[PDB]
Amino acid sequence: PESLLKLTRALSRGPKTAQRLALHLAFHKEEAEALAEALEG
Amino acid sequence: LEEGIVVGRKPLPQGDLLLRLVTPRGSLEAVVRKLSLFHHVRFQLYALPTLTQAELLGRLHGLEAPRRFLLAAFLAELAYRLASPEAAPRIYPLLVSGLRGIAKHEDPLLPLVWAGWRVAKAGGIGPNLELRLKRGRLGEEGVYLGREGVEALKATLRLPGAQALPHLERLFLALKAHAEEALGPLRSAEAIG
Amino acid sequence: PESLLKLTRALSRLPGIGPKTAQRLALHLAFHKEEAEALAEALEGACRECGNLAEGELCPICQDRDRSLLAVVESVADLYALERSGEFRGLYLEGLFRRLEGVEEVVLATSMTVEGEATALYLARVTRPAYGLPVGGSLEYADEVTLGRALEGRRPV
Amino acid sequence: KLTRALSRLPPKTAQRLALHLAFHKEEAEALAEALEGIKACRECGNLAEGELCPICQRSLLAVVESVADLYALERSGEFRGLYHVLGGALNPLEGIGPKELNLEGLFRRLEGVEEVVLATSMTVEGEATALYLAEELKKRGVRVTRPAYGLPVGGSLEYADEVTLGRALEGRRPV
Amino acid sequence: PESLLKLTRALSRLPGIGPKTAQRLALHLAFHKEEAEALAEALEVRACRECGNLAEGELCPICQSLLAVVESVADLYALERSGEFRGLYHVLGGALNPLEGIGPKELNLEGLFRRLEGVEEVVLATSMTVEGEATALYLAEELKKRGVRVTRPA
Amino acid sequence: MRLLLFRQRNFRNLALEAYRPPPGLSALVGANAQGKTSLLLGIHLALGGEVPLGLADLVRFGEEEAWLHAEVETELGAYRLEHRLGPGGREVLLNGKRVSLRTLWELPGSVLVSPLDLEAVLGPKEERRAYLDRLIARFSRRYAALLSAYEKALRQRNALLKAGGEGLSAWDRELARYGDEIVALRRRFLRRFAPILREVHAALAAKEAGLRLEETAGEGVLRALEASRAEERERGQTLVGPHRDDLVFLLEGRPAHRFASRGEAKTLALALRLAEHRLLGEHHGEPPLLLVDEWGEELDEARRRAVLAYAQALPQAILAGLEAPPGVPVCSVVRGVVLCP
Amino acid sequence: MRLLLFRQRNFRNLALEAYRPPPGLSALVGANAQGKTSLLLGIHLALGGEVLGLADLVRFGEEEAWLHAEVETELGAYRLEHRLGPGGREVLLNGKRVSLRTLWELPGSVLVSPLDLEAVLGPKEERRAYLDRLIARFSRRYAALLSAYEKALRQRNALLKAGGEGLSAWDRELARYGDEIVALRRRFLRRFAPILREVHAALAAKEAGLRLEETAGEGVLRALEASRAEERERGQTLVGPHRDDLVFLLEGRPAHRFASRGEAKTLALALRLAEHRLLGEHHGEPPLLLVDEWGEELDEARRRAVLAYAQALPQAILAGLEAPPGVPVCSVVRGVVLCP
DNA sequence: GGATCCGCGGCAGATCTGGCCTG
DNA sequence: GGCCAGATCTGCCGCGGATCC
Ligand SMILES: Nc1ncnc2c1ncn2[C@@H]1O[C@H](COP(=O)(O)OP(=O)(O)NP(=O)(O)O)[C@@H](O)[C@H]1O
Ligand SMILES: Nc1ncnc2c1ncn2[C@@H]1O[C@H](COP(=O)(O)OP(=O)(O)NP(=O)(O)O)[C@@H](O)[C@H]1O
Ligand SMILES: [Mg+2]
Ligand SMILES: [Mg+2]
Ligand SMILES: [Zn+2]
Ligand SMILES: [Zn+2]
Ligand SMILES: [Zn+2]
Repeated sequence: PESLLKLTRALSRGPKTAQRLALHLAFHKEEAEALAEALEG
Repeated sequence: LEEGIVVGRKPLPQGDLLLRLVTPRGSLEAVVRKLSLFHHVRFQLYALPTLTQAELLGRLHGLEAPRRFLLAAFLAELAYRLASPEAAPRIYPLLVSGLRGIAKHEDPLLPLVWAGWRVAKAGGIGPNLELRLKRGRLGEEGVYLGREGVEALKATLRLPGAQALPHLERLFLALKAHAEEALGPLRSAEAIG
Repeated sequence: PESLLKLTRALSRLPGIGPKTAQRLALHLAFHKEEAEALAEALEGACRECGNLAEGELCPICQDRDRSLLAVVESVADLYALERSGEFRGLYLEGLFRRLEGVEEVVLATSMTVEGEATALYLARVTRPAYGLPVGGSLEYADEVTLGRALEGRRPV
Repeated sequence: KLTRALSRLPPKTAQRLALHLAFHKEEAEALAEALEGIKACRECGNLAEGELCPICQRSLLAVVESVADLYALERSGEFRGLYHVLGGALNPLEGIGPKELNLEGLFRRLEGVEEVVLATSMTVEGEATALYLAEELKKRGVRVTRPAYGLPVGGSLEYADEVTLGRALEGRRPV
Repeated sequence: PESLLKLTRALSRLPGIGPKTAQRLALHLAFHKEEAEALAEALEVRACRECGNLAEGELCPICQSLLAVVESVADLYALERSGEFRGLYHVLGGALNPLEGIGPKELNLEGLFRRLEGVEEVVLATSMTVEGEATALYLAEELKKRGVRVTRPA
Repeated sequence: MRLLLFRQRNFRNLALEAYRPPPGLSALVGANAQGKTSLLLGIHLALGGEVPLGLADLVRFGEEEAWLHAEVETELGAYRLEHRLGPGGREVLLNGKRVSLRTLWELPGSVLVSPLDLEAVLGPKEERRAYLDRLIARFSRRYAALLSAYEKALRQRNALLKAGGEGLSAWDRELARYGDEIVALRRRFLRRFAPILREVHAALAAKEAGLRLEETAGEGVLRALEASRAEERERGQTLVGPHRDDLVFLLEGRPAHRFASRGEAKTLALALRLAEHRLLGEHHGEPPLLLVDEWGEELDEARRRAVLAYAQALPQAILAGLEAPPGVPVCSVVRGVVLCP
Repeated sequence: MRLLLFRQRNFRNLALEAYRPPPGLSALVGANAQGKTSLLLGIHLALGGEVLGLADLVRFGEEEAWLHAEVETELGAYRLEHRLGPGGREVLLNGKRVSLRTLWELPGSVLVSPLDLEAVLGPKEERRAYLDRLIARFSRRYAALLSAYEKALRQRNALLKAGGEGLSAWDRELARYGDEIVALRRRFLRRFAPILREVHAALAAKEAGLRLEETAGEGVLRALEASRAEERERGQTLVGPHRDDLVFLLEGRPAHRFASRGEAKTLALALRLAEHRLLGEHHGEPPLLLVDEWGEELDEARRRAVLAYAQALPQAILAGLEAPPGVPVCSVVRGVVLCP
């Protein structure tokens, strides 16, 4: 999935943790929104 | 990152594996620490180059037949021995098409020889067809190809494969002789009896 | 500097990163706003009938599929892996008993973890994949229990 | 000669040990003595004092690619049959075929009623050998059995290959 | 067999080995019979005439105007491999610790004292343990008694 | 700093599901052999502390594995800690992945008060010196490295002296390289530490408290070593260094291990622990969690009232005993279950 | 046996003139730092007990201390006096100077202090020393045997460590002493245990017992012979009575790893009471019992049981922060003792 | 009053549990 | 797998207090 790979790649800026976190954020919309807000913040 | 086929598996005594692959850009040899045979794979090489990542793109399930496996190994070895970098962009699609044909068609020998003749033509080893072909040249010596065999060979060498199939629906012996004359003996030639 | 506190808490909450790792990441991202903005601009770039997560009420499995085959999956990562596999045309525990209606064979796609073992024992047509040896590699790079089970699971052909 | 021999062993430790051996003649002589002391059973193929192993001095038989595999199997403890040790596997690329294996030695030990475990490698070549031996056995009137394909113990689904999973599915068993 | 037992004993006795590793290598050599005699023949260079180091030939590459002192050949090769500098190289018998009875006599300090001629600088490349520091202090005191400017790595 | 939830499985004789302490002063009440000490020990071990008991004796009789789980939130953010006690050994999972025990050393943590401190105050010289070393070692690792190096050098020199002769000045300089640093660090720490202890103890009793550290080598290790050659030759051992210092606690200018009663010694131990808590809280910015066991057993009414007054101003604390303090939330322990009315 | 009267002068912070305890159970009540422990310690010393440095028992800025006690036993009353200072103790019995070994024969008293817990929760050495002194309090041969065994072992170890020589007589002496020490220890422990079990059963509900581990249970000579290689390798004797272990058991489990504070305190009190009962049955009349800080770390039931058990003794004195109900009480304020 | 002995605080050296890094 | 850090356990030496002649 494109957004998944984009997330794993941004997190890579190991791959297994990058993947685990991308999956978690995909499965936790609220937490991912809060993280995007804090990053904008 | 590169995309290619698996045509060589040499086990290494230290538990590693020697891999031989060909891409549309040319053949190569690679090694792996500690991907099955005849699989179209996309792989990333690091540098003999050491493979790092591999992605499977398809499996040919029907190759497990003994005779079919032997013919596929023959075709792959001939392709690798003819796998020049300049001809690689031509041979690679021909390789894939021949493998698909030998996987799907009821008689593997038909698409096998169909792909092999075209690979020989495109690899700079095109025989001179101008009834028995000797060292790639017709004459009274060599394997008796016959008028029908000569006509089918000319049609395959000149017409595209779509209408070349009906013509070919013994040339294997002539192709093997020509390849042996051009490049020398074949390791896999012992299997067929 | 009070703004960074919420960011540190947010990165701390996710598993696999400690509070000091989160603080280090925040500090590294504080003076590297180039890739912080790149990540922010790159960020943008489950149905009851299945249990599959997808945009829209109906998943792509619901959206050419059969209801005859239903497989229970432990995690959605395995669901994505099997979607990349594509060997079942069918649709994709405690609630299994009251989902038995409309199901004529039960497919068990759960992993072989001890939790899956206990769940299977509790739940005891139903089918389960076999225990055998993998493909490729070397016989000397295996484990004893797998050897024994393959010897006793030896099939006739 | 030393560097290559040390590297053949399955870098810095190899070198330190070679240096120590150079500085410890007695250990090197003891090792040469043990090596000469060390310098396959006619039927089983395992180790043996002299000619026949203590076991030799049988309805089940296990075909195996190498002696290491035989020993692994015996360590497993779930096999008390006999073995026939081949010289390898078929390989056209290495000129290996019916004229290179011990087929005729195999046929001197086989009987009509028997089961031959097909413990070949899990490759295209090992599978081709398995099918070939099975066909040769069905021609010669003997049962053919094949170990179960499937998932290994402790294996995760995410990291399993698509072929292993497909075989697991196709070979699924009732419970 | 008993030969396998004694081979495993010999392998375990030598440093830097595991008993499981020893057993697995014994089984591997039971599997490979040509590698046995190959290792046996590869098993069978002496002390340098001047320096006394192991030499591939007649002189060690050190001999063939900066001097360094090292505990053992291992750190010698480790330092030379990086190749920051080239100079005369010297090796000691070992460290200097009285717990197991190694004094100055048990070391090769006497040999080092023969060839101070033509020396303008000496650097003491010594390990970071306390025994190394004590050895460095003793060497610095002795050379200062003789008189040579000395340095140590950071 | 604030604790939110604690769960366990097969730990000592405990048998419960969850426990949610309120923010602020708390209490526990129970008879003999109920599990207050077990609960406090479990909390202390879960939050990353060190338990004096052996690892193999922290599980039930018959079982072979234990589980601990805590949920703590700080000024930064919430996180979860989890311990898997078993035959193999301890393992820590911070937020779901394996983590070395040294990583938790940077976390706030908690402090535990027990009669072991009272035993240490009235102990011999070596116990007091060890207590001082362990107390200082929690604020720097350089101190531990210096201590290890000094111990190795001392062993080497003693072994050299015991038999035969060899170069001796080298080991003298080697040991003097570390002795001075150790002495300077101890002096600085004591200078920074004494007034806090004095002002803390001034709010729990009426008398005066202080500290004293006498040094065998004040001017320098080399000068003291060269001035006692004959004694070293006769005895055969080193007689000067930081490994022979003496620490004494003073009540009204007199030693506390000869002229002190039980109540005064207990008050001194509590004051020392509270001063350490305050200093650690200042160091890390967020004060840790305070756990007191047997808060008011051997004290009279006035001292108990003074103790309760001080603990009311702390962020969060938990007291345990056989009686309920007046005016504070109370929970009861009966055979391992904690029920809060 | 009754302690009729007790006087002192310049002893710790005590500032009283006389103290006359009544027969039967009594009590003492005071706050922190008042002088209950000092009074109990003085009473213990006056009757010829054991204790703090001998130079630390004198009041601040003084040099002479005086203690005087008057006891009227069954046969007849007699007096005692003690003088403490720089020279040392001067014990005189009824006007005639005499040594402490003479007072060793008299019954004396038993003191229970918070220092008895370390005999239960302490290391192996402390437990072994406690057992040694407890056995020595009843017999005189034990001390001589222990001293002789210690000297013989020291000589043998010194000879063995420095090279080699002929080791024939030292082994014989060591065996000859160990064979008697072990037998005496077994004989004493065969009788001590039931009294302790009964007393603990009276005090609490669980069960208590003792376990002794012997390295050489059949003979010192054979044990020495069967370990010669490792004895020569290590350089120390590895067998003998000086390596036994004593363990206190609560419900069949070691007490120093599982017991709590209350259980340990109850076990220590039971041990002291068993010793008191054995001494009473041996000498002829029970000694006076002194219990200090009796009821802090115990619940209601344990305190009631302790008080009920102590109610039946010929004489006892209890001290603590809270007055027991239903017994005569005396208060202590700043070193002075006043009674109703 | 001088002198031998007995008992205990204090210290160095050897063992042993549990955590760590390298691979 | 293999090496080290740090707490617990055992025996030897010098010092204080009771006893003797
Ligand atoms: N590993 C264990 N398994 C089971 N029970 C145990 C274990 N360890 C101790 N116990 C029991 O737990 C009780 C002691 O619990 P503990 O937490 O010490 O009590 P406490 O409330 O502090 N009591 P106290 O301090 O004496 O007033 C006793 O009954 C022990 O027998
Ligand atoms: N040698 C001494 N000279 C003068 N005063 C002393 C001496 N020794 C102790 N004290 C005083 O006596 C106090 C100890 O009295 P102590 O007899 O222990 O009290 P207590 O009633 O038992 N107290 P507690 O046990 O704490 O409840 C010390 O704190 C000093 O004030
Ligand atoms: Mg408790
Ligand atoms: Mg008191
Ligand atoms: Zn759906
Ligand atoms: Zn055999
Ligand atoms: Zn040289």
